[PDB]
Amino acid sequence: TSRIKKFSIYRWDPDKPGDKPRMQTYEVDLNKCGPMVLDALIKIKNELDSTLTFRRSCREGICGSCAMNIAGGNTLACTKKIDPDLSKTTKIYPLPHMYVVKDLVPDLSNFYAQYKSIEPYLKKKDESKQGKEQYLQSIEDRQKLDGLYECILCACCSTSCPSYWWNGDKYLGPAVLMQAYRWMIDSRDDYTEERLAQLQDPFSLYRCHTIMNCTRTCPKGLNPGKAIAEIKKMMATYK
Amino acid sequence: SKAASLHWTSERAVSALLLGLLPAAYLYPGPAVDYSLAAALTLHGHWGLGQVITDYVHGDTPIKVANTGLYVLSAITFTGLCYFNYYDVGICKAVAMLWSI
Amino acid sequence: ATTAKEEMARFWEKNTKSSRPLSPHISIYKWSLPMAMSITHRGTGVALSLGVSLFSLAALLLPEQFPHYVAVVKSLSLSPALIYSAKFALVFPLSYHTWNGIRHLVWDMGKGFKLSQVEQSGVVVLILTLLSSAAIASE
Amino acid sequence: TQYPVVDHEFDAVVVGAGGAGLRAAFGLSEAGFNTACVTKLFPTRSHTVAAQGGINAALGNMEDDNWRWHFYDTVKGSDWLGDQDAIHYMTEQAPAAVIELENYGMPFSRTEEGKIYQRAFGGQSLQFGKGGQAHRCCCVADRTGHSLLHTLYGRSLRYDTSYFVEYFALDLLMENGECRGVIALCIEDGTIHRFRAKNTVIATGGYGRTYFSCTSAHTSTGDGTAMVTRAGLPCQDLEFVQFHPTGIYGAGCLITEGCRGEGGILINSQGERFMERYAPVAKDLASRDVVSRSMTIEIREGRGCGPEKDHVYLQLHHLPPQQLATRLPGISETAMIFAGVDVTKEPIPVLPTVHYNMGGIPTNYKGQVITHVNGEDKVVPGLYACGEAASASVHGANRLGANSLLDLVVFGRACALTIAETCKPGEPVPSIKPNAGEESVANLDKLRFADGTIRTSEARLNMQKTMQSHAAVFRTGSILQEGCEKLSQIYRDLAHLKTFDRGIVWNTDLVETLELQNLMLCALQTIYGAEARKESRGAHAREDYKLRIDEFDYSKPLQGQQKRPFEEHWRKHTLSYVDVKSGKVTLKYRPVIDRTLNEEDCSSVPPAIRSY
Ligand SMILES: *Cc1cc2c(cc1C)nc1c(=O)[nH]c(=O)nc-1n2C[C@H](O)[C@H](O)[C@H](O)COP(=O)(O)OP(=O)(O)OC[C@H]1O[C@@H](n2cnc3c(N)ncnc32)[C@H](O)[C@@H]1O
Ligand SMILES: CCCCCCO[C@@H]1O[C@H](CO)[C@@H](O)[C@H](O)[C@H]1O
Ligand SMILES: O=C([O-])[C@H](O)C=C([O-])O
Ligand code: SF4
Ligand code: F3S
Ligand code: FES
Ligand SMILES: [K+]
Ligand SMILES: [K+]
Repeated sequence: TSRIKKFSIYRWDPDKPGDKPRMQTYEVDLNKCGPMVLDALIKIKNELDSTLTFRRSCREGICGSCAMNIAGGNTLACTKKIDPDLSKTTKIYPLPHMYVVKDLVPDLSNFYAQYKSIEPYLKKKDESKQGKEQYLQSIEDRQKLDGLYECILCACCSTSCPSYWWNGDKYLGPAVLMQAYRWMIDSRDDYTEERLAQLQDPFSLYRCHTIMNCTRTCPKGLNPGKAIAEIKKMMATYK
Repeated sequence: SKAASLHWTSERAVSALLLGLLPAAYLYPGPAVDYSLAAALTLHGHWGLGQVITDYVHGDTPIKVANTGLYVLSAITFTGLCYFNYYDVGICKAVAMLWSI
Repeated sequence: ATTAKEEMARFWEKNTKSSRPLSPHISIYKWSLPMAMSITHRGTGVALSLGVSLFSLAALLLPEQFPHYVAVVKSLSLSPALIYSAKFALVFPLSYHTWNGIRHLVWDMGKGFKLSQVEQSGVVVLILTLLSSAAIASE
Repeated sequence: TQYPVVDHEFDAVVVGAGGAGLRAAFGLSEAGFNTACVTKLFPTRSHTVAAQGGINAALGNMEDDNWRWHFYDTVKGSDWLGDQDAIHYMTEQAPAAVIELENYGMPFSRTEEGKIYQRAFGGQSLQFGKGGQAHRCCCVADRTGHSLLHTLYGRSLRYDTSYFVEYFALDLLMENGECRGVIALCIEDGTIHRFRAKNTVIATGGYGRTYFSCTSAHTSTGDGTAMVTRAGLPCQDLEFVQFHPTGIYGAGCLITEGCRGEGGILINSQGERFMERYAPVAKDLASRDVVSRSMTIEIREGRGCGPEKDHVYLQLHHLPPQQLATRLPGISETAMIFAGVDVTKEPIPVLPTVHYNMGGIPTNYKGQVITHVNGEDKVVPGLYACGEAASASVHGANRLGANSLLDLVVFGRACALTIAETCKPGEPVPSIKPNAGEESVANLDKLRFADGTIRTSEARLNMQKTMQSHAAVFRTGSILQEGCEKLSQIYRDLAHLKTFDRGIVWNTDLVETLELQNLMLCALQTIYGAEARKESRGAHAREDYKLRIDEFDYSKPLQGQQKRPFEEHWRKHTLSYVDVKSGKVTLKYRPVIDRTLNEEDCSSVPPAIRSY
């Protein structure tokens, strides 16, 4: 016996540019497939259509490669359970409002350039002693980084944000802003004032209107929306 | 150099003000509240529609045209409200009258 | 290497002149209550502003003053149920915007960010909006 | 002419952007070299990002320590197949290497004094094995690799290194036995690129995907190892495959050995803490080869858990929930997602799972790739290797947990230091023939248009199931021989491959077929090397040859013993070669290096009986 589940997936081939984006339906026997959506995608590519294209690497939700939109929400295919209701067809699309390179693969180069622009690395006023001894950090100051350093840069949150959809050329987005915050509150970093000064323009930080799609969709359970609110408070009170 | 955070702070301060004017309109109807509302409603509204323009209008020319028209609308709006407060019954009383229907 | 600014310029130059489609968004994204309440806050804010601007404009352009128009409506002896309904519809967007505006100021102070708190504060705002509007429309 | 070629000139090219590649690439840029880093994945997606337990260094933050005690644990752990000059370099350089990462901002967990927190880990001791459990595994809760890779990536953004992301390296450009660069496919637009350079560093990771069940990423396909094999150079010790004691049952996801370091214990269907019987002293913190074999015997003997009696249990619920949340938050989440287990209430179902490759491209302790001709090691001009793709060999026949992340930053830095002391930036770029790399392009085109009878996924599954059933935890001659013959037939049948995507932009059907050719070259060398090695040492266990065979019988006094000739013992590294057209494997052997870098400061450790 079998339990046939249907998946409708977004297709577009840059080598046949003129054929408009379309949805293709595939039938998969859940009794012969792993429990996650990525398992079904790999089973389709291995047994039904090897032209189906998507990014993946770790299969355990840590690398951030397989982010896409499943059943209307952004998430990691490798940790998203297949819905076993056989009467419903699960729809799969690329991360929203992104240029499609091919099928489920988006161009993330602007997302990565935004990340580089906030200088995500430790800066001290005098770095000449680097490498000589461990810098000290108390348990209490280290605890301030929990909920911030775990980000896997999957872009699920920024691509679920309507402000990022309309102004992603100049709004940095939830993922990048939360990492700016992770460097602002690290006790070993000496450039907090300059990090905040970088956001003094109308777009970088201020296009956020607290919609909160970012925190709802994060596969790691983090809260970029709360981190953005903490930066806005610092921006308002620093000298 | 802190124009953006300053603007964000002013926007919240004015929102707070409007919040207080509502109760004050009910407890102390009169010219002070009437003109205060005229200014706060105009400023809160100006900045608010200003955020809407920033979010949805793109292109150097379209943005300048939009923001110029917004200034005109806010000007006419503050004028009309002040005019209504000077020559007519005023905001508080108008609301009480409308509710007596 | 390339600076972050040069990478962003190359990204736009390359994609705007390419054949790549833009993946769907608003048409396929699943809605939630907080998402719907967020665009409604904007919608009510804009409606309220247009309202104040029209009023202000009517003050400057109408022939008669306010009391005259109030008297004319009263003279029609409209159904009080219809009047009640009209008052509800007028105050509803203002009540909604005010209560949700307060919810926004509390976020600006950094509070109420857990997902469960976001959902609960949202439902509280809908309840307060309905209770306020019902109470005010009856007076 | 069907594929336009783009040429680039650099002082140095690094292939790989995991922990080893990034450290080597910005290490070269910080020394003034105009450097390129070519990687098939965006950097932070590399397998390094999945590492959990930690990185070892004798910082002495929890108790007094000595790097020479770490040196001793590593040599004994390697079952004397490790080269002691490289192990000396890595353990002595460890404290400085971990301090460098913390000063880059890596968010290590902390002690009450504000220093880096270190946990216990398997096979590490104080006082040259005589003094009890060491606590030298530095960590960021149980997400140490994720933090190390993200910290190194952020630091790389401060230099002028040129990154070529989503570029797939196809082959080395060799001329006169010297490497002069690499040729690659740009996945985003289908173009072929030739990176010319005076020095090339291979940091491409392992090949755990040659098996059916592994903790490895889908991208760990031995690509750099296969490039070296295709250039006619030898690979080393590929038969030594590490099975990690605890991959989660079913999915295969890793569950950190840090669980046992923090107090967790393994139990069988009768509730017995069985490691007390197999390793009376070290118990659940014995070396990986010993714990994996013990678990396998428990299951073979009928004490496995679950409806199929095919796995065992890792118990953490006797530990305080605050400790599980502070030290093991990542595996707590993974256990729930993949096995539906709440670790504060029930045990995690686990079993030995392929995890890491001790073998790889042979190098000396400075990171230079070597070959072996007429009994002498000889450096390959302009070629370096570091990380899991290399065999330095600091790990020998069994790697100690938390020694790989250390190997990545110590040897990634060493390749850069060695090039800086050998060359200067801007020297002239070596020339290559106008058609250099054409065979790589011809092979790519052949696969792109393949129209046979066996699709790539069918051949890959065939290879994976053969390795899983013929080269597992316990092996034997007749079973290894049948696996050798089955793999050799699958290799000849690649001539019948069938692909379907005929495009060139993001053709993953084609990229996965190139990866299958790379995996098969790694698989053949692994199983033929295993079949030839008639002894048991570290991770290689033969039921037909149960004893370790050294040049002397070290379980007896050496006085009056007759030393076995090189050809009659097994304490030597396996060197493997493959004729790519036929798939025929040839094996040769080279000596293990027992000398350290300074006998006076760190003495060589002679072979001894190895027990935990
Ligand atoms: C699998 C695993 C391993 C592991 C671990 C947990 C898991 C789930 N936890 C560890 C720990 O806590 N402590 C430790 O000491 N080791 C641990 N390990 C083992 C260790 O993580 C690995 O040995 C190590 O991370 C190796 O990294 P390395 O730098 O050698 O490489 P990689 O991260 O796998 O990255 C490979 C890079 O090479 C590029 N590549 C590969 N092929 C190509 C081609 N053809 N062309 C261009 N680039 C290529 C990849 O893109 C990648 O960047
Ligand atoms: C027209 C009114 C729109 C209301 C849409 C409600 O939408 C529902 O909201 C809840 C709570 O956020 C979510 O958990 C559901 O997944 C979502 O479908
Ligand atoms: O158990 C782990 O965290 C681990 O898998 C570490 C080594 O070193 O490989
Ligand atoms: S905050 Fe969450 S959703 Fe956003 S990039 Fe990081 S892990 Fe992905
Ligand atoms: S969804 Fe967007 S508007 Fe702000 S709260 Fe999250 S970044
Ligand atoms: S494949 Fe790594 S996050 Fe899904
Ligand atoms: K700081
Ligand atoms: K190796």
